[PDB]
Amino acid sequence: GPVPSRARVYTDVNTHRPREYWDYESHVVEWGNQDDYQLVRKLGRGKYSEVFEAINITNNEKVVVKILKKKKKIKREIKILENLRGGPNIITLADIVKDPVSRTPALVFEHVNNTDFKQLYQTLTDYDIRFYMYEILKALDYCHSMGIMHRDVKPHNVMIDHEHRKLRLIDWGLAEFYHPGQEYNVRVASRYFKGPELLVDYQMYDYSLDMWSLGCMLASMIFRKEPFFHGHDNYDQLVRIAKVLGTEDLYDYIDKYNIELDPRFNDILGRHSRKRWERFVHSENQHLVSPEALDFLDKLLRYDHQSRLTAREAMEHPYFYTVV
Ligand SMILES: CC(=O)Nc1cc(Nc2cc(NC3CC3)n3ncc(C#N)c3n2)ccc1N(C)CCN(C)C
Ligand SMILES: [Cl-]
Ligand SMILES: [Cl-]
Repeated sequence: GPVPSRARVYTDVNTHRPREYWDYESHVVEWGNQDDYQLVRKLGRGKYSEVFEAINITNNEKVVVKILKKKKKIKREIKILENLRGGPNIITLADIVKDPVSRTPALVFEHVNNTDFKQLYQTLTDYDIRFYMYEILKALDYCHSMGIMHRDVKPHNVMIDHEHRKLRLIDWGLAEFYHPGQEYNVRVASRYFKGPELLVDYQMYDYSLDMWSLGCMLASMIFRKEPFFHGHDNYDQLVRIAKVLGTEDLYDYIDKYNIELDPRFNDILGRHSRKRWERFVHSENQHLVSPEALDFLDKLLRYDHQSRLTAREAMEHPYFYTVV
């Protein structure tokens, strides 16, 4: 059997809070008025939803409406969003509405004038990345301090209105309350941002999963390679990580937690030395790289979830000296 694990920070936030804080199934929703919103255009779609740009007709403000396609999953997202409302750089849930006849619910968010990261990330300066990384860290330390793991940290879930230097960590639909010893679903986050704990099916993970995901984002931004670890599937995703971090530290990790690796992994992982971060530094990205960026990245991208920086430790890193 695998060795148990608990978060080294905010372990019992949900334990010492009242039942109604984490017990989202008991939360009774007070519905807003659907007729306050006019849908303007489709912005996207997910597995469980469709997203639209809308207008709040009572004040002419732009909003984002997420129309939900499971009752338990709906209440979880709402409770997390309400718990986190007002938190630094956390998307604001402005309203919750429902078709009064069909009962189909929808969440109304504040609008962020985002620039697609495939266009934006190319124009960001060294200072810009440090600033935005510090802003994501504020949201992560906040949600973690409130006993919540985001579990889907990636650039598409980070809205940036660059003109206003405004950042919001969005789509808390995969977010979950942390309870020490709980066995969580490893089928979370986007492939490229999945922590090794998920890829090896280690279910007793915690907030430190978000720090890996953030590490993947930092690497993609300072090295101008999006995504940084580009696997063709979940198995190959771990191979991509092993080709950078090396197999020795991977097998030490599996060994430490007594993880039984899938038979598929053995032959495909092979043997790879740990690469120096400097290897990924080239003429075009060098202006975004510094010894502090590499030391910071190196402390985020650790196989052992218990050895990655916490969001508060990350905010203290010298990489953010000019920002703070
Ligand atoms: C709303 C949400 O939770 N997810 C979401 C938002 C978008 N897109 C946008 C776009 C904008 N602004 C730009 C048009 C200018 N903004 N501004 C604020 C918010 C919020 N919240 C927002 N969302 C697209 C797909 C999705 N999901 C459902 C896809 C799948 N998930 C699992 C990743
Ligand atoms: Cl979705
Ligand atoms: Cl943290």
